[PDB]
This record gives sequence, structure tokens and C-alpha cells, in this order.
Amino acid sequence: YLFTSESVSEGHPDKVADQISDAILDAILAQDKYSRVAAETLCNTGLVVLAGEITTTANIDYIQIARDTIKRIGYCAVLVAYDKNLDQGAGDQGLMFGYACDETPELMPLPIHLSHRLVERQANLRRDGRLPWLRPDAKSQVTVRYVDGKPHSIDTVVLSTQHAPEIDLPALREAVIEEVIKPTLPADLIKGDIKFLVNPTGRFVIGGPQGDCGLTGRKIIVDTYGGAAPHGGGAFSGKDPSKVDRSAAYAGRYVAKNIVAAGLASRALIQVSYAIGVAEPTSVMVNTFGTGRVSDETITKLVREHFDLRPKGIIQMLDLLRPIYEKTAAYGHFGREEPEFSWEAADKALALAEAAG
Amino acid sequence: SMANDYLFTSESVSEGHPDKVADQISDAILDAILAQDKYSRVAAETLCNTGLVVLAGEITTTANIDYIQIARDTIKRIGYDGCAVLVAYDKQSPNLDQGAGDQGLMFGYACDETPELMPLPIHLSHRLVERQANLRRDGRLPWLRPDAKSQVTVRYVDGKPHSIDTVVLSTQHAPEIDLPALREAVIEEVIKPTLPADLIKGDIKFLVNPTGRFVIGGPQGDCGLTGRKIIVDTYGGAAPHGGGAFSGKDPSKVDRSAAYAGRYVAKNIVAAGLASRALIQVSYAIGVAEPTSVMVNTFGTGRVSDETITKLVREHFDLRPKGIIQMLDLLRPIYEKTAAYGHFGREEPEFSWEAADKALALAEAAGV
Repeated sequence: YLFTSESVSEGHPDKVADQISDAILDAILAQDKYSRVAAETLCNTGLVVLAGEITTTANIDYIQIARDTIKRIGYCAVLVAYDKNLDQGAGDQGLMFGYACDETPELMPLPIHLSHRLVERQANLRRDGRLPWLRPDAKSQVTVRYVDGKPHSIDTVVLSTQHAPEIDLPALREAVIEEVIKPTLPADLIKGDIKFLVNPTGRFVIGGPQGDCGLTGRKIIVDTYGGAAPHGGGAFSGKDPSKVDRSAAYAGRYVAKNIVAAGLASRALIQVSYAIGVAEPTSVMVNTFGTGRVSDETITKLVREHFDLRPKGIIQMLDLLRPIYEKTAAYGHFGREEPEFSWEAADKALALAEAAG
Repeated sequence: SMANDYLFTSESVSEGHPDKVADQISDAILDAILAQDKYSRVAAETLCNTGLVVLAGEITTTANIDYIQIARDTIKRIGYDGCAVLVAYDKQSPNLDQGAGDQGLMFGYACDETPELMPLPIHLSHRLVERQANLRRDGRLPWLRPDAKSQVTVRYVDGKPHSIDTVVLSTQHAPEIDLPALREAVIEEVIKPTLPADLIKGDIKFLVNPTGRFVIGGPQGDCGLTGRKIIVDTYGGAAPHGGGAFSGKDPSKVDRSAAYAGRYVAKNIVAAGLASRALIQVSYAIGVAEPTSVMVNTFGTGRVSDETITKLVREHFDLRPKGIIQMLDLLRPIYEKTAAYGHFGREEPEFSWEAADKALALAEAAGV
């Protein structure tokens, strides 16, 4: 079968909103790391709206931080409407999913991993001036052929990128295929039936907020597993680590990744859920899709013994009170093994393998 | 097939949850536009706060709409009766093989856990919050207010529902009512009458307003945005999701119409008795009509090969963007009603994607 995922660059209007939301979070967290933050962003042609709920001692110039963020991405009236120990109960109810699999060394499903890499690549080539006619907004779609339930080839890659008006399509499409697409695709998967569609709907001069309204939390599938796993619904950006929407999904990834790196399974899906004002999850379950070496329920039991899934437990486990979140807000929260991203360390793998037998 | 014991959870929110307010405003505006011009392009986004509604997005139409009156009417209908409104739409005046207007992946799903062919936990979650709305509006529980959330945890054994483990229900309420009386009322009136009798065992846990009082609700107590309840809108986590929000978008957006078609297909597969459950995944490429990929996974429950089912789907359904609109007659102002209590699993006459009107043909084909 053919399976497809997608990603967007840091310049996509929705990601502009996510990154503004998280730039603001990091600024707050730099001064007062215990702050409660629920920062929502809407951005438009002439308009940025910053809303949601904030509790802090920090003093931030929210407008300057939005402008700095838009500047760094590469591109307004501003409306600011904020309303400004381990047994602590969850601040809200909800469900969260974590996932991992052996399709890549980072233990992410292939299609979303390639999709993120394609847009990261175009941003890299923009910012180092190799393709100086590139502009911020970009979109990738990668369709992967599976045979034997394992990746076989890459059927189609679609990449649309914003660009300066001075360049013609023919040369743009050739440049993107040769410089963006081909180098990012693993050679073992590249075969005769590979289709490259670059800028299928033609000229793409106007991009970002100026071309299309963007909102925080509207790329939650691009942020996570690109369609390879179910999702609980919660957005990440703008939320401090006391919000289980973010902390529990991050812990889910940690758990799932450690189960697979432990050798317990070749893939692992974990659902967690919370009730408001209750520390222990209302539910936890692990599904290994028939690939587990020990029963899913025993893995579920091991998860409880080896990870602290209580909200403040997870903060302490992944050391989350750090201004590290603007970096999370483009190119996927999962699958990038940066030092800051504590949820990507397989540092419980050996302990899990040992406990299982 | 494999012996199992596990807990699975879904959630829903009432029509007065701020994100749902935003979704409903977005779709009320879509409805009003379509009333006057059913070929309109609408991508209407809403953000609402304490004393603030922001309406933004892209709209191409001949309709003349009082955007503020529609937002106000919607808020009033939900139960919330200065509220400044900022209208910043990018507005302008303007075959079956036409291409998709954007790329995306969409999933459709159906299973036999409920008569409506939806997975149980999202079903029960929705009905719990509909029940609190009903009891509010007919005055049986007049102290209730619009904002509420439900969450239902189901213990499955051998791949089948066995008992209800936990029900959470948080509801806004008048300051007049005391917490213990609130909780007893919610357990006996809202929760118990909604749960299936045979799934209530001795180990059931009711978590009603666990952190107590809840007087300031809706936009006043938290910000709402369009497209922030997309899991509540679909299958509660029982299926994968491809990304796209529904509300504020006219049927020409494949994010909405292909999701609906997907449900349609998946539901007719199960209704036909071809499978006890069906997941269908479809992908579109910008400017391409016929979709990239169409696959059906019955998870070992299909009475014929998955391949035969996927083949049957292409003979019996038109999955091209404009084909879906004709097949489901999507050019009608029917969307505000979708914007709370789930887009799937409610068998309203307007909801074309919930009709099992091809099941007989699929059954007759496969041999069921």
C-alpha cells in the first residue's frame, strides 16, 4: 500500500502562530520558570492577536517578542488580550498518545520523518544563501510504498515553496528536485517509479500570514506522527509543562521510544489520560500491534514501575522547566535528537529490557 | 483473536466549551453564506475570549452577511445571555474531474460497538455532554450552565467493551448550587441514564467537578479557537487522524469533504456486514482529482479480502473532490449543527455521510 504524510516549514502561517506562542512561553520561562501559560496566537495580513491565560512574575514585551519571532522566521496591528509535591493533580482532563517504531534510527515512522526533513532542508538552503530566492513558507508531502509491512520505495514527493518573483518555475522545480528533494531521500528507497511534483499550483510569491490566516494548534498531526498514530486532540504550543496536553504527550513519546529501543517491541503506542485534580492517570494502555516480546499488559505494568506519569512527576522526569519550546514548534516535536529534547533520550531502555527478561 | 485486557479513553465537550463556541460561530457564518451563495469559498476562523470575538480568514462570495449578528445569535443560542467583535476577513467577490484545492490525508472509521456504528467511548462522551445540555435547556437542571466536558474510560476484554471504568464530568453551574448536590444530580440524572446498563459493574468511578466550583465558564474563563477539538469532532482517538479541522470550511476543502466521505464509506462497509470494523485512508495531491491512495483495513474482521473491499469502494463511491459533494449533497447550510457533539455518529436527516444507503449493494456484491 501507499501511505502519505505532510509537513510545513517554519514559515507556514499556522507555524508562525505556534512559534510566536512558544517564543512567548520561553521568554516567560526564562524569568519565571514556574509560570502558568496558555498562549494562543492568531496571525493575519495586518494583524497579530495574542490571547489566552498567563500567571507569572515575568515582565515581557509581548509585541516585541512576536516581532522578533516573525523576523527570525524571515518575513501589523497587534492585539494583546491575555488574562495575566508530586501528588499535584492534573490541571485539566484529556487523552494523550505516544508512539515509536523501528522504521528510522530516530524510531519515528518514515513518512512524517522525511516530510519534516524536506521542509527543514529548504529552510537550511534559504538561510545559508545557497538558494537565496527561496522564501519562508513551504509544504512537503511524502508518499511511501509499503510491502511486507515495511518501507519499499518512495512513490511521490510533493514540495511547494514560496519564492522571489524574479525566478521562473522551470528552474525553480529543477533546483528543488536536485537540491531539496534528492539529497534528503535515502538512496535505498529511490526507484524508477518516483514522481516529483514541485509547486503543482504554479507561482508562490505571497506566503505566510500575508497570504493566509494562521492559528496556534492547527498543525497537531504535523507536530506529532503525521497520521501513523491516533492523537488525543491537545495542541502543544503556548502551553507550559504543567499542561498535560504537552507534558503527557512528551512522556508518551519517551515511554514509547524507550519500549522500542529496549527491544520489547518493534512498535509501541501508548495512550494516557487524566482527570482534572487527580495526579495518577485515569487510564494507561500500551499497544504493540502484535510485536511485543512480553504481553502488552505486562509492558503497561512495567511502564508504571519505570516512569512517573503524574503531571509534576513528568516535569521532574524530563526536566521541563526550561525555555526550550520555540525550537519544538517547527519541524516536529518528535524525532529530532537534540540535547534539549529530553523526551528523545533512550535512557531507560536497558532498565526496561532488564525488567522484562 | 488475541486475549486482551485494557483501558481506552475518549472525551467530549458541550456546545458551550470555548473551542466549540468558536467552531459553531465559524460554521454559523459558513451556513449563512451558503444560504445566499452555495458555491462560496469559506475558510472562516474564530477566536473568542472574555469580551472579544475575532473573526478572520478567507472568503469568496456574493453573499451579504451581517457577521456580527450571526456570531451574537450563535452565542445566545448556546446559552450565553462589552463583547467587542473584530472582523478581519480577507473578503472578495468571485467538472467532476476538477482537482483537489489542497493536499492532505484523511481517515474514515466505523465499528459495530454502537448501533450508530461508532466506537463506544467517544459515543458515550458525546451523549453525556448532550444530556447535560438537554437537562439545562428544558429546565430539569436549571442551575446548569453551558460549558461542560466529559471523559469516558472503557475497559475492553478480548477486543470488546466489558465495563465502564471511569466517567469524568465537569460542568459549569449557577453559584446557588452546592457541590455535593451538584455531583449527586450529575451522577443520577446525566451519567447513569446514559450508560449502558450491562457495563455498570461495582468498580465504576464517577469524577464530577473534581476541583469543585465552576461558575465562570466558556470564553470568559478561557480562550477558544476554531479547529482545536478535532479528535472530539471525529473518533475520540479510536482511529488515526490526518490533520485538518472541519469548522469554517466549505465542502470544496477536502479536509472536510473527504473526512465525511471516509466516514460514509467506512459506515456502509460495516452496515453491509462486510466487516465488524473498517478504517479507510485517502490521500489527495493538490490539483489532482482522483485521490492518490485509497485503502481499507478491516483489522482481520473482513468477510472478504481487504483488497476486494477497496475495489468495491471505488466501484460504488466517487472520491473525487467534486464527486463527494454530489454524492453527499454537501452544498447546503447544514454545518452549524455539525460543530458540536461530533460530526460522526449522530443520525440527523441532514447528515448524508451517516446514511447506510449503499450497504445493500455492497452486501449483495461481496456475498453477505
